[PDB]
Amino acid sequence: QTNPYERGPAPTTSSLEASRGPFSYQSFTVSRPSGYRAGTVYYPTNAGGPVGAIAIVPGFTARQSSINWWGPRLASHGFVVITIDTNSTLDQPDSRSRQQMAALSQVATLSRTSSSPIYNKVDTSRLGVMGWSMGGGGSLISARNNPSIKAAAPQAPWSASKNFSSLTVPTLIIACENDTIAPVNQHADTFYDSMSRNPREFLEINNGSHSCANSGNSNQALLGKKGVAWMKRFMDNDRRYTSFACSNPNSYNVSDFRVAACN
Repeated sequence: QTNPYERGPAPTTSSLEASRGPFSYQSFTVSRPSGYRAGTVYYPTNAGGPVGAIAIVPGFTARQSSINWWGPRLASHGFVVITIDTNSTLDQPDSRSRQQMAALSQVATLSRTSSSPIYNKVDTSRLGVMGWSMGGGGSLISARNNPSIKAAAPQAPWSASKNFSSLTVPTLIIACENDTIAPVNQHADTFYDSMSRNPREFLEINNGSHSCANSGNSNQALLGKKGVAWMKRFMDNDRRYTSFACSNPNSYNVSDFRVAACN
């Protein structure tokens, strides 16, 4: 069979490194956020069918601005994205996971609400999780707790829980070589090395500080290509993105690349 989740034309290096995919996007603020503080929903106006939904959580003391470049980037390729603010900026990773799932729950209900810009735009069975630092650990925790999640792509993850051996959710860990907040060999390395049952990839930005994948970063061409490709391959089962998702980028801006069980 045709894969009914395929959206957009065949990807290219340049179409993926571009700021924007083939779809127009708009956004709205969530009026009455349920179980988190605030949310901006990015969506394609014209994806040619329902698309999956991704919730993205900031790090400790941070807000939507740290992680919201992902909103337009992913929405323009055919995803509905919610970037959230947490109940408290001091929330820890387990709390962030709960709020991440709550945000996905509300994206889903809004997609079933006739009032909403995203009415009928979402396949609420196809969800992804992303986030920075403690929001990244929350994404791992979400994936651990809920194996039906299709994909995880946290960045510079921080988590006091170290054991993700149970993960079957395809996970791309974005890491920052010189991270002094969520040091790679105490966080990202440990998380990755615990995994064995899931498609997975480790993409570490050369000399990256803790904020190496945040809004305004100097590696959007590479990071955006990889994040979109991962979400396409695993959220849409879209085999046109296997090579993009699974390949070594062979970039000098990558200090360490690892991959396993990726086709």
